[PDB]
Amino acid sequence: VGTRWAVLVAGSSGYGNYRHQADVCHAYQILRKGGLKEENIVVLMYDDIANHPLNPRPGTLINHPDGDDVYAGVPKDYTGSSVTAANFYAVLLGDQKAVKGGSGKVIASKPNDHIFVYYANHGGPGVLGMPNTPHIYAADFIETLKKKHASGTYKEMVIYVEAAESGSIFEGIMPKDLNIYVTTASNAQESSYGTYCPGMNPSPPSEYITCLGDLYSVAWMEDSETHNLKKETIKQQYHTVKMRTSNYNTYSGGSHVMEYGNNSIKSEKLYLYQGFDPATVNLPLNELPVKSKIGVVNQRDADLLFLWHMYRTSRKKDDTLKELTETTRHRKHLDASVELIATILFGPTMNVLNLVREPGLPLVDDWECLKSMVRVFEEHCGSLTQYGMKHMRAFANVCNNGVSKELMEEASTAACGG
Ligand SMILES: *[C@@H]1O[C@H](CO)[C@@H](O[C@@H]2O[C@H](CO)[C@@H](O)[C@H](O)[C@H]2NC(C)=O)[C@H](O)[C@H]1NC(C)=O
Repeated sequence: VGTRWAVLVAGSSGYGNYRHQADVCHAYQILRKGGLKEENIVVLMYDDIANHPLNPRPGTLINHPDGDDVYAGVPKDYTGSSVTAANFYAVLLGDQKAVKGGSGKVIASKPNDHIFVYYANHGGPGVLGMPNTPHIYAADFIETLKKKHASGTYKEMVIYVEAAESGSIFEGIMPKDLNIYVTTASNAQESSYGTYCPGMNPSPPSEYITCLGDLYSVAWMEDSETHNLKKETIKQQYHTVKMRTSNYNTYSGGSHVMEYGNNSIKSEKLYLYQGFDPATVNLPLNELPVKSKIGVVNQRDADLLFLWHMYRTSRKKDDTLKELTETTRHRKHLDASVELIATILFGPTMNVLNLVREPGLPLVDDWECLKSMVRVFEEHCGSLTQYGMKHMRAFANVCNNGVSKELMEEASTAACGG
C-alpha cells in the first residue's frame, strides 16, 4: 500500500521544440486521470510554449492533431532557468536542500513507494539535453539512481526516455540490481523521430507549423489512455510501443526501442506506476482504439521543418528565410569543426574516431574525460548546442583512444582558432 510518485522532464525550449513540452504535459494529464496526486508529481519544463507569440492558440498545448488541451492544470514546479541537470538529480534523490529555486517539490519517497520517471527532448551518444547548460551526462544520471537505491527510499522504479541515441544513456553502465526497469526510444547509435508535423500525414491543424509530438512518446501515452491499466502489463506496453515506434518492423521512419535494468518488473500491471482510469474500463465496441502508420521527421531535422513551413505560410517571410539560412550554415559550420578535429588527429580516411562500439559496451570508459574534451572544444569552437550532441561519439572516442587533453587543445585551436 505505497504512494505513487512521478518525475516529468522536458529537456528543451523554443517554439521549434513545441512537441517536447507538449509530450510532458500530456503525460501529466494521464497520471492525474489515473489517480496520481499533484503533490507527488514533479514537473520540470521551460514553460515558454503556451504563451509563445507564435502559438496560434495561447494558453494551450496539444499533443495530437485532433487532441484537446493538455496544458491546463500542470504545476510550475521548475521552469525557466531552474530547469537544470542539478535540480533534476536533487528532485529524484528527494533532497529538498540541494534544490535551487522552484517550488521545492521533490521525490520524498518511502521504501514501499513506486516511482515513474519520464524524460522527453533531444539527445546524443551518452548525453541528454537540458534547456540550461550543462546537459545531462549518462554517468551522473546512473550514479544518481545508484544513490537513490542505496537510500532504499523506494520499492521499484520505471523510466521512460524519449531522446536520440537514448540507448547510450544506459548501455554498459546501467545495473540490473537497482529495482529499476528502463525503456528508451532508440538504440545507442540511431536517430529518434518526431511526429504529427506539417507537410506530412497526418498533419496538425494548418495554424500549427511545428510538430506536436514524438513517435515513441505518443506511442505509450495513446496506449495508456485507451487501455485498462489494471489489466495491461508493462510487458504488453513495451511490446506495443516497440512495434509502433519501429513503424511496424520496417524501421523506415522508425527506431529500435530498447530496454534495460530488471526485466522481471515487466510482469507487473501498469496501474502500479501510471494509475488507473475507470473511463477506459469496458469501452463500447465502436470506440476501441485502432492505430495505423504515421508520418515522421528525424528528431534533429524537426527544427528545420518548422522554419521552412513558417517561411511557406508567411517582412516576417524573410526574417524566417534568413533564420533558415543562418541555422543551416551554423549547423554545417559545427559539423565541419568536429570533422576537422577528427581529421587532424587521425586523418580523412577510415578515421578511427568514427568507429561505433558493439552493442552492450559503454560509450566511453572515462566519463570525466568526456566532459573535459567537450569543454576544450567549446573553449575554441564555441557552444556545442543541442544539435551538436549528435557528434558526442567523436569526443568519446578521443578519450577511448587515450588522446591527451593537450593534443585535443592543439587540434581544437588549429580547427577553430581564427
Ligand atoms: C528483479 O526484480 C524482482 C521483482 O520483480 C526482484 O524480486 C524477486 O522476486 C520476488 C517477487 O515477489 C521477490 O519477492 C523476491 O524477493 C525476489 N527473488 C529473487 C530470487 O530475487 C529481484 O530480486 C530483482 N533481481 C535483482 C537481481 O535485483
